[PDB]
Amino acid sequence: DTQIQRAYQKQDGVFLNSKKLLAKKTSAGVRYYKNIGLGFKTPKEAIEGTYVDKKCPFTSNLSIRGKIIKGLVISTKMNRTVIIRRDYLHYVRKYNRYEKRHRNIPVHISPCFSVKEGDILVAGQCRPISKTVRFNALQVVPNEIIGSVRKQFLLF
Amino acid sequence: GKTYINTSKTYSTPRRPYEKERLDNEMKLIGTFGLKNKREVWRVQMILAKFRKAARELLT
Amino acid sequence: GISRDSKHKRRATGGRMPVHRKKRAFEKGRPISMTKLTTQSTTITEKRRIRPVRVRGGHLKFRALRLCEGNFSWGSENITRKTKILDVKYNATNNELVRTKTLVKNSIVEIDSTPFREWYKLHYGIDLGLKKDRTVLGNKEKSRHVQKRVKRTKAQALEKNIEEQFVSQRILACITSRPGQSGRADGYILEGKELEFYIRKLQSKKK
Amino acid sequence: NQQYLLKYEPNYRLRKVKILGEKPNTRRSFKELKRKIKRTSGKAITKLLSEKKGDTWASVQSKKSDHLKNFVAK
Amino acid sequence: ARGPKKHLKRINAPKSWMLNKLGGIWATRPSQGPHKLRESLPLSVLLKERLNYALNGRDVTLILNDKEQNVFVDGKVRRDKGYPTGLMDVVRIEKTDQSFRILYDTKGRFVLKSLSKEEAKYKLLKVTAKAIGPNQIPYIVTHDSRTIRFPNPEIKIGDTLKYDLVNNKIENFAHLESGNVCYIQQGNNIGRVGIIQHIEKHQGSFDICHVKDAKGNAFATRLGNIFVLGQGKKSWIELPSGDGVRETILEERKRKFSY
RNA sequence: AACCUGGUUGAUCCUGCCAGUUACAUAUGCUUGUCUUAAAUAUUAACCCAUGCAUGUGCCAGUUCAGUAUUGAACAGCGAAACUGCGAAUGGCUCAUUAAAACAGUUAUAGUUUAUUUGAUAAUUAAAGAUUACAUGGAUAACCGAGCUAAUUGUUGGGCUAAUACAUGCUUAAAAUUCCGUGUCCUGCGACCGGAACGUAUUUAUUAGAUAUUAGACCAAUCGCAGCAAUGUGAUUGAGAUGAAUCAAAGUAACUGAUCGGAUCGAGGUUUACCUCGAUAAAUCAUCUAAGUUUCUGCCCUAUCAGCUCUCGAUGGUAGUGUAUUGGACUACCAUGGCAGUCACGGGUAACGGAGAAUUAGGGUUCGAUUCCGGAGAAGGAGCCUGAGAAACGGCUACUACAACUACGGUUCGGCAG
RNA sequence: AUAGCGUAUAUUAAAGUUGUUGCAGUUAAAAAGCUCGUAGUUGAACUUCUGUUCAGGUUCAUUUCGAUUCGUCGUGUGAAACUGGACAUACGUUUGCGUAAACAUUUUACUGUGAAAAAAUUAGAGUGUUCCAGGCAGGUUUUAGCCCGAAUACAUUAGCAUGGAAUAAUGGAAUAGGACUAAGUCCAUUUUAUUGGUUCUUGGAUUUGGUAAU
Ligand SMILES: [Mg+2]
Ligand SMILES: [Mg+2]
Ligand SMILES: [Mg+2]
Ligand SMILES: [Mg+2]
Ligand SMILES: [Mg+2]
Ligand SMILES: [Mg+2]
Ligand SMILES: [Mg+2]
Ligand SMILES: [Mg+2]
Ligand SMILES: [Mg+2]
Ligand SMILES: [Mg+2]
Ligand SMILES: [Mg+2]
Ligand SMILES: [Mg+2]
Ligand SMILES: [Mg+2]
Ligand SMILES: [Mg+2]
Ligand SMILES: [Mg+2]
Ligand SMILES: [Mg+2]
Ligand SMILES: [Mg+2]
Ligand SMILES: [Mg+2]
Ligand SMILES: [Mg+2]
Ligand SMILES: [Mg+2]
Ligand SMILES: [Mg+2]
Repeated sequence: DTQIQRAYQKQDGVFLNSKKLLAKKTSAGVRYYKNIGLGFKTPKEAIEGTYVDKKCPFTSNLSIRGKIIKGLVISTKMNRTVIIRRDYLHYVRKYNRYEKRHRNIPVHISPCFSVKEGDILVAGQCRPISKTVRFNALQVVPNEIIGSVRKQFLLF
Repeated sequence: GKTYINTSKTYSTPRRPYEKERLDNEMKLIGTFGLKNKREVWRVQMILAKFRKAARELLT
Repeated sequence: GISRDSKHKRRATGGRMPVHRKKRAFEKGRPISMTKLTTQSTTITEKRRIRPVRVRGGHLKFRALRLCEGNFSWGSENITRKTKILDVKYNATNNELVRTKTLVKNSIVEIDSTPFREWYKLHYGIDLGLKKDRTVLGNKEKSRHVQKRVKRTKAQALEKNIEEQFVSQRILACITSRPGQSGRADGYILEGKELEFYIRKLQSKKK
Repeated sequence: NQQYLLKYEPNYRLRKVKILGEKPNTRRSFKELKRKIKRTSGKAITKLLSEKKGDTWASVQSKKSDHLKNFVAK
Repeated sequence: ARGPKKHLKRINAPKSWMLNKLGGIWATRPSQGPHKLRESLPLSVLLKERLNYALNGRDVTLILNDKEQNVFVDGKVRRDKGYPTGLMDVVRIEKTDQSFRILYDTKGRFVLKSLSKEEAKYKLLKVTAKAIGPNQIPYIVTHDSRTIRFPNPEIKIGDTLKYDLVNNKIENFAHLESGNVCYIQQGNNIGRVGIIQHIEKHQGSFDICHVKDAKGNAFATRLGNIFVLGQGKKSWIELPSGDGVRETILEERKRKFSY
């Protein structure tokens, strides 16, 4: 149980104070989870965590609609947000060969995930959460990268 | 004025403005088929050329 | 002439981002309604002031300028009554909002116990405003209507916080409406966890 | 029947067949009338409308009906 | 763009109308209605281009403003020159008692299918949505923008009802499963007709179904463009005469000109 | 038509350009006889404009004591004015701005708005007050009459009467459900009895949202239902939609009254107190129409641009606020991020993007102001009104720079990129 | 050349004088004074080879023939590269009626199909606008009619769907509870009208025996 902020943090659509639950001096005890039906398993942690994340796809009103992404986690530097990296080969018609291009997508991480820098992320499209972020983290795949995360180039 | 009628070009002009062999052949044509005006033979040339481009693409 | 367009900001890279079109009337934002508690204000003749606002699509939106009473729910009990709101105690956003007595969503306010005190007394036969002589039950035993009033009371135990507050006749409740939209202060009475919390916040501010 | 024919064919045709008349000069008049009309109020406006150069729809249906009344079946 | 667009230019009017490139600048912008703008065949085209009952604009007006009530769509009168007669509609001309059904041929232009009187009572409907309505009344919605109440509860979403336009009573229905007959409302496969082989659901976005015809050529198209024609191999509609089988231009030239 | 020729030497084989040749755009000079088509002040100056015109609209179906006509003694044909509607946000013009911007193809809206269309709904007209429903109330324009200005599509007083204008309000379901009674019986807060509340919508809170694409048994209590009764008796269709919802559709509290719940019109008539067709106003949900935002990917030259962004937003996190909605869009607090040699940031473009156009062995090269679709703008900036839609510009307000009248004090329906 | 034809300027071929295809660099203009080296570009060989049998076409040959005809058809027989069965330590289980699903197969680039796709253009079928540019029309006395058309291709990149064996990158069991299997221990857990205990399933983790060419 962690509350640190100006405002008390609790999930929407879940009432903490019902007459049975006031008998327990412990925070919460009834938790919101969900299925995002793309065949995405709702993580163990979404279920057993104390976390309030209003932008979590499992714990909240977040709807995942229309676009999915695989990528590399280059930077877990910010608050509940990572950046992901997609590398692709753009084809130049004339010289008749390709060219190595990359794109950086800011993704949102629900606290239910353990994310090492240089991991593999799946993210679903999302409503506009922030200025940069249209994507939310669905699945983390653990892996080991040697050297800096940047230099590592995976086209999958 | 907007108008949707299509563009045409019936003939073509040779890379080489003066070459005897060609000029002579063209005047033999103008002579025998009783034409006037070289472009008549040129537009015939154009037509034939179209036919041939067709056959070629089809032989691809 | 306020604008919600994103064009007036720097793109992610930091680059100054270009502008061809004008401000469009559809990107319009609107001036803020600082919505006030006229309850304790003595100089004020007009306590309730709400403005209709002609909005996109020809609809109405309702501006609370001045509010005094609002409609609040007691969650455990599922009991909702309209009462007068007393004071704005704590604001998570900004404290000058508490100083200006401004009403906003997830503001923290206090409420007159009174309607809830009475409903409780009616229902359970227990007056929460009183310290001693707490039970108001009728004289005929074995009368279904007094029996019920006991059967209710049998399972019930309140938080000390809710009791003490009820005695005080003022109650901590956080307000769930958007007074600059709906024109209402509607809210829920704080219980348990949220009460532990906002009491402590009020307490270390007070300490 | 020439009833229908008289109700369907448009007016320039009924002139080719001599039934109707001339379409007199409309535009110039109408637009100068538009001028004056816009620039005053009701009474005067009506006084201008009395003077309009139009060949009225009334008069059209009138000449049509009258010609339908002068007709003799073959 | 300052709000709504009230015009349509001839170059932009759908190929399915077969308008003349040179015929003008504008064409008739279909009216808001039961069918979308691109799936519309407006009345003015129905009369002027197709039936030739109207030679020009004035004429169309004459027909549709004549007190005599000349044109009918699904039994209901229409006086609007741009009324969007859409797919499966039954349009009927009172003076001749002509009863036509609006369809696409294999080449994706609009066709009037002549119907006898028994056909003209019936019209095919395709389920769009299914819900519980207010007061807890089950309801159903259709491609022609019908709302039908108290549907037979077995009716699922994306089925085809056979609808009695005299009685406004759904008669028989069939759903989208392997083995039923389809017509294809939109596609490069527009107008083709066939037996559903099976359906693959991709669940992110767009579900694709596969089809066969009498001759045995397979098709595929997204679920949205499938329209069910009845149970079995039998269709509940008289199809324009290709019978819904596409012809290779080789087949076309052969059969037509005897090559 | 996948071709080349002339010019360095005394001559020679080379490199290499110059020149010729070719097409195509503008321009131009000379010259022009039919017929069929036909671009056209883009380039320079998105420079400035006299004048004319380019946005209006009436059915039988909102208002007629104009007029006309010797009209059903309330009007009834034809038909002004003027209220009242609707439109004026499309179209047409121009390419100045604009280099991930706009645009294109692909997505999302479960993050929204939509006047007019099509389909379907609607028993309760909140409370207080008021309450005629064989139907409520007060005004105003046109009109008549008197004026002011040098001046305009300026308007001032005065006398009249309509509206689908502006106000107001009557319209008897049952059942179930919740609450209340110191009621009866009881012991299940259960039944009977009595009394309230009870449309929809608005605002919160809470209860359940049903799952048969699926598996069961041993103790307890099972709650019920046959049944007083011990005895059991199981439990099995009854409730949709999605990939997913905090969806639909519901229960219980209250809250608002600023939602809607027809005081409107025609026509044909069975001879007329009753039928049959319609017009229109409006709410909710679909539906059409269009828009706002939005996913992914893709632009020319430049390093005599290598670091960029962050004193008030730069990247993210929180509560708010605002909006039609999402969002640093905006505020308060917090964190130190975000982009960059895979070229960031910054210049340039005699740059609006496409669909396309000229050439083309193949590969390329070079254009696209200009028919179609996007985008932008109306002399320059900003700001608004009204609307369903506008930052409108053939709308208003202001400034900068200008255009037209003036009796000098004032005024303009002053804005050719129609 | 010809009712047209000069000239100027930008641009296209000429240009293999911008070069990916496709140029040059000892002396014609051109290899950096020289090493180290990050980005970038580039990367040695090995793994179900193979053989045997069946069928279907598709090609080929022709001292096999035929039939008719102005060239196709049928048939030989063998011969090919397929395509697909089949058994061989050999491109998979398991279930419901040749086709779905679920399970399992590390991902992709690449390639073949398909969906989604704006008309006008362009390529192109049909059609005598007197030809033609072009248009989308037309053709017929069976006339209160009839016949027929307004095709089709193309629609590059990126998204989408699906078939793939080569090639190229990347993966997997080297501190291994890795794999299979048996037996335990936990954490969850849909159904069994409901809450409680036991269980059951299932789905994760974990301990230990056994099996394997580890
Ligand atoms: Mg509205
Ligand atoms: Mg006329
Ligand atoms: Mg219309
Ligand atoms: Mg969807
Ligand atoms: Mg020399
Ligand atoms: Mg010499
Ligand atoms: Mg030269
Ligand atoms: Mg002549
Ligand atoms: Mg009028
Ligand atoms: Mg720039
Ligand atoms: Mg973008
Ligand atoms: Mg008066
Ligand atoms: Mg009762
Ligand atoms: Mg009558
Ligand atoms: Mg360009
Ligand atoms: Mg345009
Ligand atoms: Mg768009
Ligand atoms: Mg002009
Ligand atoms: Mg030298
Ligand atoms: Mg290798
Ligand atoms: Mg095998």
